Amino acid sequence: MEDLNVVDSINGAGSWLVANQALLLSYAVNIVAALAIIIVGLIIARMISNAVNRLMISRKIDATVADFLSALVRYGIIAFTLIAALGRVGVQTASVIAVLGAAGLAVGLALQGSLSNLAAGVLLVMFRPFRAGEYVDLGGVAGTVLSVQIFSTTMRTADGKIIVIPNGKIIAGNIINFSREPVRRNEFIIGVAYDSDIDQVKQILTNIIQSEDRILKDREMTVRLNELGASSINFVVRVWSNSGDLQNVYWDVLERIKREFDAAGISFPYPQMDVNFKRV
Amino acid sequence: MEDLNVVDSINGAGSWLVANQALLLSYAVNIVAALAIIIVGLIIARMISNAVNRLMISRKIDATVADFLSALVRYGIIAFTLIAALGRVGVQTASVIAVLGAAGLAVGLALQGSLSNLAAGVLLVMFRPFRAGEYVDLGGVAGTVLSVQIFSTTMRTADGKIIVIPNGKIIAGNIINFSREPVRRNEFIIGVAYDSDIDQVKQILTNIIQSEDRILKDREMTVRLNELGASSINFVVRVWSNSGDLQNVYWDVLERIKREFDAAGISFPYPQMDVNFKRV
Amino acid sequence: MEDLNVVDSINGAGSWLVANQALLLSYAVNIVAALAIIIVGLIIARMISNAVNRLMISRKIDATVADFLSALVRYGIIAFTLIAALGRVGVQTASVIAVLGAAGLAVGLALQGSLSNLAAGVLLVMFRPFRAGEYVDLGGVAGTVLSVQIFSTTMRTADGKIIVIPNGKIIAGNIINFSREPVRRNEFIIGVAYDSDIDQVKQILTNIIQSEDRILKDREMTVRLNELGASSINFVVRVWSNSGDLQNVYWDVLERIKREFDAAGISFPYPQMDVNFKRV
Amino acid sequence: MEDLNVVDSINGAGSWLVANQALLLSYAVNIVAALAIIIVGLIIARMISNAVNRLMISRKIDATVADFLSALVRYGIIAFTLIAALGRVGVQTASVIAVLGAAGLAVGLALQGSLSNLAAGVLLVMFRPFRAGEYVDLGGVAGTVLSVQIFSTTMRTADGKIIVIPNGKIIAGNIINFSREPVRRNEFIIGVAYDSDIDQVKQILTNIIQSEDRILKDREMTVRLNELGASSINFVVRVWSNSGDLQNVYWDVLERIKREFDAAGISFPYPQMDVNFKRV
Amino acid sequence: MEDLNVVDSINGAGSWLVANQALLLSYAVNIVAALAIIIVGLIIARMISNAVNRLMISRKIDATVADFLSALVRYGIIAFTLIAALGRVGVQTASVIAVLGAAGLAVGLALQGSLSNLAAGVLLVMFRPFRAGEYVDLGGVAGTVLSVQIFSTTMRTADGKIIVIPNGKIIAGNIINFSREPVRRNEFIIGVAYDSDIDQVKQILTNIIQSEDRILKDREMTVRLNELGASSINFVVRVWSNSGDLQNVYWDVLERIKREFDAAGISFPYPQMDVNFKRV
Amino acid sequence: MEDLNVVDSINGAGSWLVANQALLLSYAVNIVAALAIIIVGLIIARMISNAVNRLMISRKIDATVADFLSALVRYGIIAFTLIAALGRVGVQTASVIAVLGAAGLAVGLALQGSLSNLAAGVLLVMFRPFRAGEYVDLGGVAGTVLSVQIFSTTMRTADGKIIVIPNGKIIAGNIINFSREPVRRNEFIIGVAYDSDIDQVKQILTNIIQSEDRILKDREMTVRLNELGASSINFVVRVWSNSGDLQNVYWDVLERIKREFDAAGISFPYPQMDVNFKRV
Amino acid sequence: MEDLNVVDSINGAGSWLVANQALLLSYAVNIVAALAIIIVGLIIARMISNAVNRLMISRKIDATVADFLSALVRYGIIAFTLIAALGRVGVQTASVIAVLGAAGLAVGLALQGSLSNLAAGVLLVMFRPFRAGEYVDLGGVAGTVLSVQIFSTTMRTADGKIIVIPNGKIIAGNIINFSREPVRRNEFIIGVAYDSDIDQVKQILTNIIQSEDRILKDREMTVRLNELGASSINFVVRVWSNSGDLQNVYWDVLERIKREFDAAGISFPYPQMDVNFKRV
Ligand SMILES: CCCCCCCC/C=C/CCCCCCCC(=O)O[C@@H](COC(=O)CCCCCCCCCCCCCCC)COP(=O)([O-])OCC[N+](C)(C)C
Ligand SMILES: CCCCCCCCCCCCCCCC
Ligand SMILES: CCCCCCCCCCCCCCCC
Repeated sequence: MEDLNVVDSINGAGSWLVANQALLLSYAVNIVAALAIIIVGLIIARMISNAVNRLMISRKIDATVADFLSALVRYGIIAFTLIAALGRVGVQTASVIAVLGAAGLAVGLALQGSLSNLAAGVLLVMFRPFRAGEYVDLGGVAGTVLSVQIFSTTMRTADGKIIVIPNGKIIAGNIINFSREPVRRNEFIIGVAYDSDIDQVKQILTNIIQSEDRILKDREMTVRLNELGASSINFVVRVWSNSGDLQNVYWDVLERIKREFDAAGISFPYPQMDVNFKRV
Repeated sequence: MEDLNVVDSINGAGSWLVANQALLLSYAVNIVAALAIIIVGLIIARMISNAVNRLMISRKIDATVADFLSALVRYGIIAFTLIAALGRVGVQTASVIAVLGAAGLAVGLALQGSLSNLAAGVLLVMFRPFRAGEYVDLGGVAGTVLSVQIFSTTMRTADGKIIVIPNGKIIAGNIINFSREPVRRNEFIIGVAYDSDIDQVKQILTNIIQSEDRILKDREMTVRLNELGASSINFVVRVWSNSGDLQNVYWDVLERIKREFDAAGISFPYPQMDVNFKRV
Repeated sequence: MEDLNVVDSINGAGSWLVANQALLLSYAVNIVAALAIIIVGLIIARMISNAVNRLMISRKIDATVADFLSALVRYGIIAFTLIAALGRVGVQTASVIAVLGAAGLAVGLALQGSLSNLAAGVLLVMFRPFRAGEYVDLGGVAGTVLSVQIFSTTMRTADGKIIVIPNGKIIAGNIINFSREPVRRNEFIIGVAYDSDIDQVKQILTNIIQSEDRILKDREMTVRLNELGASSINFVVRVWSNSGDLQNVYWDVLERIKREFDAAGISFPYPQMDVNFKRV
Repeated sequence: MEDLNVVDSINGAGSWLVANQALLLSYAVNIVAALAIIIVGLIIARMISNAVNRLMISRKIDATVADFLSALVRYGIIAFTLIAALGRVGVQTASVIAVLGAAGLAVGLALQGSLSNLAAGVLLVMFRPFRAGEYVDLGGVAGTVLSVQIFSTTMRTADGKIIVIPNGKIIAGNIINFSREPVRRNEFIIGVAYDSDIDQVKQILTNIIQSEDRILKDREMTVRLNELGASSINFVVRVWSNSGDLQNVYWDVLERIKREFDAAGISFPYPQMDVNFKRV
Repeated sequence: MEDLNVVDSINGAGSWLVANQALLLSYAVNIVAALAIIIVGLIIARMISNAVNRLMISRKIDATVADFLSALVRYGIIAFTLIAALGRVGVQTASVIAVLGAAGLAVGLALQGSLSNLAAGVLLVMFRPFRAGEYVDLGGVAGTVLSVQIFSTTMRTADGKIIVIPNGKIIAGNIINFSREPVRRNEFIIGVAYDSDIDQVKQILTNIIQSEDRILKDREMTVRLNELGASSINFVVRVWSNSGDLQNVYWDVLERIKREFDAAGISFPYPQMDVNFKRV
Repeated sequence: MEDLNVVDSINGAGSWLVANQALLLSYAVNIVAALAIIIVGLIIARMISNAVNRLMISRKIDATVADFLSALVRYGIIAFTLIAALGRVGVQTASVIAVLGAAGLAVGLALQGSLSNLAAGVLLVMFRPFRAGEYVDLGGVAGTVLSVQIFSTTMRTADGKIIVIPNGKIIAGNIINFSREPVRRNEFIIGVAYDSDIDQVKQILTNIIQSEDRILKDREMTVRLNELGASSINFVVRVWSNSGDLQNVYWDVLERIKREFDAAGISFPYPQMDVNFKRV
Repeated sequence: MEDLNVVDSINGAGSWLVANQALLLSYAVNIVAALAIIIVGLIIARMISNAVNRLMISRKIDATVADFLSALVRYGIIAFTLIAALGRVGVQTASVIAVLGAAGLAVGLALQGSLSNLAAGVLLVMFRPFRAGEYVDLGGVAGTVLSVQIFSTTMRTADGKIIVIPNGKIIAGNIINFSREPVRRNEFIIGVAYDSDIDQVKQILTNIIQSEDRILKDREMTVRLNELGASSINFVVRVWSNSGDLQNVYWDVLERIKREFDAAGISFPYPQMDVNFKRV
């Protein structure tokens, strides 16, 4: 029992190697496994770091951002290696992994702003509330869609502007649509003076909305007195047309109204006001 | 004791195999179990990845999204396999699973935006605050419902537009309804000049709302002076009718009012203003 | 020592079965317990799945939703069985249960939108801020309550509309009430011209509010000049009445005011304006 | 060694009972402890369930809610018993308690809406920002408090309405008060014409606010030209009075102003406007 | 070996007490330690409960709230004792402490509403953005501070009202101040007619702001044409004065302006309007 | 057995060193490992603290902030060392690391406000919704971008002001753009009197928009009556031009309109009003 | 074997001390280590409490707050000591540390309101979006900065008021600046009558903006008809100047405009209105 005579006291049948080689070899495999973990983590960090820098230099990137992310991944793998080795050698790594988990939860609550956009993009792809050429209205901005991507949706406004809008923002609102339904409805409102005959007005409006051709006849065509107003009675007029003709139908019916009324004698009224004069 | 004479020092009755075969076999089963876990995880990842790609190619999908999700599931199973093998061989995997849990919590807080819509859809299906043809009002947008799905509700507005609205957004508001109650109430407001006799006005309005037929008589029929205003006294008129007749009753009573008043002599007043003239 | 001679090397007194049967039997009970867990979880999943599908087919449900939830419960029990068996056989299931807990927290943060409504319904039931027939005002919508349920409250608006409103939304606002207090107060506001005598006006208003009978006399009855205005001085009038008579008292007093003032000579004024004329 | 000869192979000095009775008895105490846990949890669930149903049937409750909560508590204790027994017998219950903790966190984030009200009620009780009869203003609603409870505060508005307002909502706003300070200040604003003498106006207003008696004299009494306006110069008037006299002081001073000005010659001006006439 | 012959089967050299007294004594110390924990927790709960009820009966409290909190603390210590004893005897208490932690997190997310106010009060005490007599403006409410406490800040409004405002609400806004800076600036705006000479106006305003004495002369004194308006050109006037004189300087300069302009001939203009007359 | 005779009682074959040297050496390696951890953590804290202070003194920093962060890192490493040593010696460090994790989660929820900006900056760099010279509109503020950094985006407003805007704020809104699309559209609105001939107006506007050269002819050119208004009928005019010419095209067409209309006879109308005169 | 004969039954070769001294000494070191932990925690709590009270009495503090925080730290260390001792003696401290972690998370979610301000202050120091004397605009409040501290930013408004604004509030908004860019742009808007010649107006404005000297000539100088309005056509005028001259340039150009136009004959128009007279 050489190690028994080298340093430790005998104290009588104290053959500590025969009953301690298990623990000694446990320490040995601990330090050797620590070495192996360190060296393997080192070489794997090098390999994966250069590999990601390569496979990122191909696609559109920035140089400083590339170096930043590559070194970030390198240091992350290095930190995992170091923590694993510390745990393997005997140090209670509970605190370092507790603060590591706190930091990870922080990063997650940070990325939450964009992971939502990614998920919403996936859902808009799989459910298809609209296609590329579809003319839509996403939360107050209306214009022909141009493309749907993973993080955002590009749509050209009717004035030529190009709006990039994030997906997570539109999936949480009313996705109105305009090319889904083929036939839609216009709504004129024609305030006239209070002395105008109602029969004549309704006759004129019915003749006008009958003479038209893009106006669908197999549906409702309303010409009713809708409201007694401050200076004028308002007539509502509702007619249906295809999604294509809508605006031109509006303009044509509107100019025909402007001509027919002035031909008949019906008068659009200026804002009226009654004054009671009294000198002082 | 061959292994005793090969490398390790004797130190006297140091028969380390006889008292260490347990730990040696523990290491052996550790590495073998690691092998088995790796190979089984590999083949299971392959099988399940091709199976999900198949069973997704049937339904409506996108090719790149299909590949993305299939490879995602493959790599997820691979990562679980790798972590399990690391833990089985002896590496403290606490840190890697801590950051994994952080990432999972991040993904959960991301999907929270749509899981809510899914749950709200389930609840609207099971409780039925409205059916398909039901004409409803969900948070400021009113129109005939068309369908109720897992993630959204489609309803055709009265103008033909088709609004897709998420479920989680309507279950958190007042779900007004219009075809639930069969009989509803109109409310006219008729401002008249300040010199008009009140008895004559109430007589006329009562005659009008008695002559009608779609007006339910077994309920309240109110014609009362409601408010002394800036240029006119306002009369409120409340009558009940079935949900179908409502709008036509409104229009008919309104035109009858417009005719009867002008027949009698009652005058709707223009906005009045009194001026005190004084030259300078 | 048969197993000693079959495969493993002797190395001298290496009787590995005599000192390893404990670990061998540990492995044996591990695999057998895994088998038992799998089979028991299978049969229990089948039984409970068919039982829940039965006990749900009775109440009002949807077929696809029934199948969805039944298969969901089946797969949940199956997953718990599989994880338990993996843990029992020797695989470190820490990562799979970490991501499982992340998913569970996600589902909880999702259901948070409706669990709140459930709890608020419980509280409104146990505390009773209003009963069925009680006429209330819950956050800007006023109308007779119809029923109080676990998830929502139905109340018929004064116009016949039926509003379904979630509980969690009303318990976080001012629950005004109207049938709790038997006696309430009206408030007229009568702007008169600037030259009218104040004594005459207050005399007239006091005579009017004394002649009435539904007006409680044992409380305050206010007729005071309240404000010098742009074209008129405003008199406030406050009187008390039972919750039933309130509106009819309002209408009757209002018409009596309109008659008495025009009988006396007091004049409600049109919006006045003084102009300084100067030709150019 | 009977059990040695019954089933297990000898393999030489393989006396597995002598060296395995510890583990056998461990299994035995495991299953027996499982039995004891199950039976004790059963009887305790029964006892506590009937006890809570009894002690809840006394106070104001609902029958279905009583049964719901009693069965809820029963099943909760049963689930805890089952999980404890599973853990005691050898099944890794990590996953079931992980999802249980997820569900518990969900329920907590749900109850968060009302636990806050409970805590705020405790704080309003212990700090006393107002008492029962105190006339307060809690976030835009002003009226005499009636009672303060654990979850809400009842206050009768000045119009007789009874508002129930949650505690957690008022502790997060400005708790204005009106009976805390005994003496408060009024503020008149008297726009007069642009040609009126300032000395005469200030003399009149000072005489008026000196003749009064409820107006505290030992404090500031302001009559200053405050603003040159569009059609009138505005005088501010600030006087102090006890919290009781405030409104009557306001009304009396206001009528005295209306009388004194018309006696003197000062003129309240109608909205003025200068027009430049030009024929076309 | 008495216990060997009493119940358990011999099976040959099965001396189970000699090799099981360790586990038997483990069970013994388990049950005895459980007893000790229960009794000690009981007596400590009694002592601490009566002690807290005593030391709370001194300060201002409510009786029912005192009993509530004392029994709450008692039951909390009792629950901790019970859980500790269960864990000590052998029951896996993981689930009960999981739901306990869920409940604790719920209570924490509840108290979050007031812990913030406590912390903000600490910070306002240690940093002193204002003192007791300091006249401040905390988020739209301006008035002399009266006291700063742990949970709220009391400040008497300029009208005598006493506002209690929570600390956590003011530390998250702009803490304007008025007695910190000794000298401040007024700003008049004097719209005059469009035909008035600019030199005369600037001369008059400069004479006025030079004649004053509380107006600091060593700083800027601005009289510039600031804006061409709808009916008048506006002159800005900026002068500096001590925080005390500010309001009286304003009133005095304003009345001096009103007198000097009317003495000179400059005319404040009524709202002008040009009309184009045309008979029909 | 010296240690057997020194202090501990014999009690018969109680050779406690021979059977306790394992535990004694466990204690020894515990205290020695604690020493090593303390000294290594000390020297590493010193080295890394001075190294970070050096490598931070180079870049732009503040002295007190440098010392603050260096001492912060030093104390952090010291605390981790202390906790590791406590765990290694035998103290249950569960509570200290629990509160440490609570503090870490607090710091993470604090930094969440800026980590989001960092991530959004990364995304704007990698996706490039705009470049340096690109003239954009980020959430209501429009102006030429100047640079894009890790935390903020600098853009010079059209008035010369320089706005620093955080990244996390713009990635959550509509990133409008103006130099992406080369050709855009103007929109004039020309209200004319009600008696003007429509044919003449449309002829004039068409001649004007044909005479121009920067107006793209291969696209739509709209001159339609768009709306009957209160005092005027409005004509819409839509023309396309390159992003460069847009504003000058607007100004030139506008002045040409102003000249051509006044040349023809078309009259822009003043706000009209009809008055009903009646003496009192 | 004395302890064998004292209390425990023999049962045959039941030498429980020889085979139980390990566990007895484990209990002994448990209780002794508990003692040591208690006494060391006591003395360390005393030392650190008096030390922090001393090192806080130096800097500006409050007495009651000092005692509060010192006793808080004392009791915190005492609680950690007690929990450590309980764990060391054998009590399962899982529940107490679970509720402790819940409380810690509560305190963290409380301090989150101010930790954010601290971090934002660090970032504003290190990035320097503005310096001390820099005149900035932070979220709607504009004025010369006075100092930047760890928790707040002090800036003197242009009227002398001193606003304390928290850092976390400004780092989340548009940090406009005014002394960063040396040269900025004014923008006049001069509505003139509809009959004024455009050539004369543009000539006059160009002469005016050429005669000036602080107006940078090497940049754009715009005088264009910008809008046809209700009663006037508006001319925009854009000129550049150094950040210093800006306001004086504005005032001087404005007065020069007012003089030159009135010299030429151009007329600023009063709000126009056309009336259609008709007697009744
Ligand atoms: C999405 C899911 C991703 C999951 C990622 C990975 C998925 C890939 C899965 C891979 C699982 C298969 C790999 C083998 C398992 C490791 C063997 C082992 O642990 O040895 C251990 C013992 O166990 C034994 O010694 C005997 C075990 C025989 C294994 C062969 C039967 C597999 C039973 C299949 C059962 C159903 C499997 C269902 C599969 C679908 C080593 O000895 P020990 O130290 O005493 O062990 C401690 C045990 N203890 C903790 C209880 C104390
Ligand atoms: C008994 C063998 C395994 C012992 C180690 C288990 C460590 C588990 C750590 C889990 C950490 C989860 C952090 C989640 C953060 C959101
Ligand atoms: C006793 C055998 C199992 C010991 C290991 C159990 C580890 C459990 C880890 C649970 C981690 C949950 C993280 C949740 C994050 C949202």
